[PDB]
Amino acid sequence: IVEGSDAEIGMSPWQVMLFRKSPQELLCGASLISDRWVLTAAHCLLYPPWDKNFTENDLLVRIGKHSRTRYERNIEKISMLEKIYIHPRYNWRENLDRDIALMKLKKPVAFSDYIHPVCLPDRETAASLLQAGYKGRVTGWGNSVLQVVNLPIVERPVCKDSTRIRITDNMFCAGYKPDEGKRGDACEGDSGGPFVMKSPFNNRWYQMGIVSWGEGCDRDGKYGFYTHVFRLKKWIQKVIDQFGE
Amino acid sequence: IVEGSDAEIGMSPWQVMLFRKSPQELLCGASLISDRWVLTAAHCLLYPPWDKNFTENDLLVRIGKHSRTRYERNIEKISMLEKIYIHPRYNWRENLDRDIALMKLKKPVAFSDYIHPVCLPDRETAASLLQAGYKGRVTGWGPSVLQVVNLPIVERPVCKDSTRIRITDNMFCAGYKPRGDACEGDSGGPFVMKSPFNNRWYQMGIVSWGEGCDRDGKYGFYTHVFRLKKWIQKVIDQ
Amino acid sequence: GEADCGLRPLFEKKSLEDKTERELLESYI
Amino acid sequence: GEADCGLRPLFEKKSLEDKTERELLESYI
Repeated sequence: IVEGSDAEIGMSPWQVMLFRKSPQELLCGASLISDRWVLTAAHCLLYPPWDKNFTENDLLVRIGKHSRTRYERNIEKISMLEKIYIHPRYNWRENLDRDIALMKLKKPVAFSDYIHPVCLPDRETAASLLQAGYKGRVTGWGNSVLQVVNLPIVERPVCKDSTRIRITDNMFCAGYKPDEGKRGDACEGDSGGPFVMKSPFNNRWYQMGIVSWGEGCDRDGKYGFYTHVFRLKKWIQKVIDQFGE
Repeated sequence: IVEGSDAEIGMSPWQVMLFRKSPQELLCGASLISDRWVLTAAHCLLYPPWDKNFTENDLLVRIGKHSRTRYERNIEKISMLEKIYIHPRYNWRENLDRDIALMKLKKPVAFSDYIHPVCLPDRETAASLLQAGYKGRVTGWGPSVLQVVNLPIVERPVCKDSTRIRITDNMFCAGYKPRGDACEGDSGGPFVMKSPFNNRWYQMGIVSWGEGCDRDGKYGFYTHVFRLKKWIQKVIDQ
Repeated sequence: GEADCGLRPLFEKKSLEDKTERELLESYI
Repeated sequence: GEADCGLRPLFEKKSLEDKTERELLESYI
């Protein structure tokens, strides 16, 4: 995150940090959708060109962390992974189409004031909220506490013209008109993290997207691009129902 | 540049800094090949998706500058651009194939101890020096002074296996296997090699894009200068 | 926790809003 | 191109070598 603001305590309880065990390294952001399931971007786990090829035993996640430098005993929790699931049609050689993955924890995590799951959208929610101009929220680390930025969804024709990458219906893009001031930006480093929106119908937070790649921030590009969560909800539901419990 | 060392005075006299006028800041690196011609990367000037389309009057070039934090009274020079020439086959839509551009200065620049042109390679020099394992030099900025790093050319099959981008014959890659890196910020700057045959420095490449440093990739990719020399000569001759 | 998903213990569950969520609501026009 | 291109005034012309050029020449051998 760049040009963002300090998040308030417990403001993003579904925030998850994906780490490589050795050497210890923060790989990506992720999100909690249940006591045993975490959502992230596939490219965080599988990207051959850069030898990014992990199995469940190479990683771990930390949940409930507000500070990236201070160890919050009794608050933050560590969870090991039981299994990883990558969308069978995930395309990394071309455009990151269907850039999504699920990770099942070895043991259920205990919810608290700092650890709570986010909701996945249904048809009504997606249809009403995923429109140009409507703002969503992205959380990550500045580049010290968790940072936050609110960003407007961009018209699809505009998104397509702002990148050389082929944009599919399983993607959407957001961000400010760079020509309109020092605005916050989601960054490549925020990959895997959630893009959330609060429903005005039931006041619940829904994860509408997953940071797939960012062309602004530390590059001369314009927007951040996201995996369209609702468009892939059938796969998500299929996996949890078949391998959950 | 990442993990490089300070350049000695007059160590890279052909170094050129391409600046924007507003805001006045460094845009890319570049090189001096004659008293009125400067070489750089096409993507530094043109990239439609990001609405990047600089014209001659939007920029300026600084030459003979050792420090980026201070003006060097009797050493550096500044020039405006008369015309910009982007390679007609520049492919930004796919992989930046033929990432090269020529810029003509309005007035010729006087050479000195700190300003001197680099040589462009001939077939013989390119055939003997552009080999895997052989090291080249890249200059750019981090410190306040010009930075330098020496890097080995990587075997072509290995370069291709390190990226999803389609690598053409008009490109080559360099860098150490997973101290010192050339970065995306160094774009447009020269990759030079000293000839053991005549002890002259030759510009073999132009920084096209970097996948390391601020990204989890491996190497830097460069425009193959010799492969595009015919176009360079055509522009200057005509 | 599906039935309770999206409701923050320190905010929604206590009828408190964070510093910028109002910016999101206003954009729904 | 130019008659004396690639010959640095403060080095090759003064029969002086910079601090790291030997590393380059050694890579050729």
